[PDB]
Amino acid sequence: VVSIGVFDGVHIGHQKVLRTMKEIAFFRKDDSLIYTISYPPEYFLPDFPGLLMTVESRVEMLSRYARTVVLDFFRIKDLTPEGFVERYLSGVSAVVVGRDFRFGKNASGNASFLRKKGVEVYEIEDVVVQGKRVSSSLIRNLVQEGRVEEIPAYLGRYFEIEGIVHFPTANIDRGNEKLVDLKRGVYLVRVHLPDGKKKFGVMNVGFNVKYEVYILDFEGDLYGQRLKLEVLKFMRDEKKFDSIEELKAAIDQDVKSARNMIDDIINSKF
Amino acid sequence: VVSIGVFDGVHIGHQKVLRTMKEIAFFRKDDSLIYTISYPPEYFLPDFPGLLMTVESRVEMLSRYARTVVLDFFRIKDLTPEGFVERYLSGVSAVVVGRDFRFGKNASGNASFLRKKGVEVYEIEDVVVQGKRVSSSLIRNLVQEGRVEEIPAYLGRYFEIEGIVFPTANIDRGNEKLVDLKRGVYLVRVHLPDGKKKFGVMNVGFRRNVKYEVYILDFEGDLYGQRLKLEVLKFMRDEKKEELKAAIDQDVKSARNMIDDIINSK
Repeated sequence: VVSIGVFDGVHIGHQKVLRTMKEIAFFRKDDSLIYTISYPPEYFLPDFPGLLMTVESRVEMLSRYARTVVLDFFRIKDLTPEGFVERYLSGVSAVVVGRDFRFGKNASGNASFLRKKGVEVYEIEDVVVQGKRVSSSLIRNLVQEGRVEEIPAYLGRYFEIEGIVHFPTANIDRGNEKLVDLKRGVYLVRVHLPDGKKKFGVMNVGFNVKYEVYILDFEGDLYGQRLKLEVLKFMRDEKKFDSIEELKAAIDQDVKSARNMIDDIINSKF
Repeated sequence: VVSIGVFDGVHIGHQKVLRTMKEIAFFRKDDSLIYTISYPPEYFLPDFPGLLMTVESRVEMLSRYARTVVLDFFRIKDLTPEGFVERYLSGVSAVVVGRDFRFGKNASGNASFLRKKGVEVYEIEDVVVQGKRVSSSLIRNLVQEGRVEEIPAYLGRYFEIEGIVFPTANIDRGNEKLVDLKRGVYLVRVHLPDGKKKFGVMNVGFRRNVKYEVYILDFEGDLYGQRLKLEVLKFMRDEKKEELKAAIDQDVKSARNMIDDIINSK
């Protein structure tokens, strides 16, 4: 049994597809295989917001479900539908995909084509949350608007900023991939440090976009090391100051606000 | 002189804080006192791995260093820094804590606040092992990854599973939120009552909730409602799929061989 799709973000709609693949595999006493298409066609079209996560990160998540193989979009898009099936689906009796699934030359391949070739296909309906269909597009839009508190309902977890590291803040290099950017401003984040230690931080998003985080209650150099930041809440909009002391006041004020929010989170469990 | 912290696991970094406290006490000609906060703030967050040991077990270990008093997270979380000092640090002239120590509502209290109140604060630097700073978080992650062989370098001893109760002994660790080992099979040293020590093969599996079952080698009068302490020595193999009775004999075989090697290493 095979699942096919981009799966950018591995949101709850994606998880539904993957779980379905696993159930069928179990039912059929068969093995599972995930084909993840590198990029959606929009990635190569005007005004693309960007991926929610790198392909590498996506594959790490998909791999927890089943063996995962990346299909290079730029390549498979030139294959005839027959060519695609001949190269990737021999012996496969069941395919699980989402709605509007397309593949091959001029996107001429679809679920109907796969069925006519002996392959049975389950097209999973999108998950609906608050009257909206869960999609990578919708989540990217939420990121661009800074509505990070609303993301978990669709993504299944908090939106994350991840990269190499490049008051004493830390700049995050997210890599060369085309990724979606947060709305400029100040955010409260949960910092996942290398040791495995977790801290809270104040992250500034400014401008390409630059990601800087001030980690609360932590001291040390993290240069050359990876950091994973869960973006929890939008604190305030970007603000320009015509003075350094005014900036200082602003920072010290953000950290105080952060500590208060953290306290609220802690006391919310009771 | 008072040490303050959570001290979950009493690892080598904690031991450094406590040893320093005792030295300061000696030269100041003071008594020593350890305030151990029941739970860290993270304990209440959904992704908390769990404590390395119960508060009771922790207190028993801390008591080997000095008189130990538990601070109830619930009773101190809403106090102002001023309120905390008034209620817990009356007459205290010195405290020993880790760097970045925080207390009071909104974590507004810190070392600087204490100094302004006339209290001398000795901040203790994190201990570094390999290229990593020792912390309960680091050790908790090793446990989750089943990397039990690497734990002693940070904890100062093997990670332990403690509780009441092929055949096997099912260990009830209590009602506290404790960290769970990576599912699978482990080699453990079993500390039975009466100072007896045996080896065992422990299985960690589900039902959500994690169960701990140990096949104790060379011992038959199973300790029904008795207390057991297991040192987790080695990760043997991952969890697997009626040849269960086959997989077992293979595990025991591996255990016997590992045990023999230890002995041969006089």
